[PDB]
Amino acid sequence: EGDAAAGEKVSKKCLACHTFDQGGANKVGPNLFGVFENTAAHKDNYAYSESYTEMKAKGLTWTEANLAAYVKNPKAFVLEKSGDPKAKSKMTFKLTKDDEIENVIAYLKTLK
Ligand code: HEC
Repeated sequence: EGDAAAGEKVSKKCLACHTFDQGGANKVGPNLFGVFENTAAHKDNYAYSESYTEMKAKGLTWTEANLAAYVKNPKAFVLEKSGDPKAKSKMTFKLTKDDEIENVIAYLKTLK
């Protein structure tokens, strides 16, 4: 699903916090090149909330279905999938429109 050319437009919503180029800086959140199909807590130089280290332990990977649930409500996601009731997420920003979600994902699949 998903027009990755509409997804690149949508992604402009993420750019205050994230960069998308390979080797790019960790501005507020981690750089997201390579995120697709990679583990949770994928960037070794970023200090993630413990909750993302615990999805990583459980072997969660960023599939199209897990990105879709996550970007809709990051905080509910990391509670659910970590199984840690005191789970925190520094993200918080949500996408609420389904077309937007599917399009953003289609563009994250182009970045490795
Ligand atoms: C716009 C639609 C986006 C998208 C596609 C992503 N975010 Fe963020 N994000 C932020 C923070 C501070 C983090 C780390 C959270 C913490 O450790 O508690 C993240 C993390 C991500 C991920 C997970 C990457 C991983 O390696 O597990 C993903 C897939 C992701 N984001 C996608 C901060 C921000 C924002 C700051 C206000 C904004 C806006 C976004 N993120 C927007 C998006």
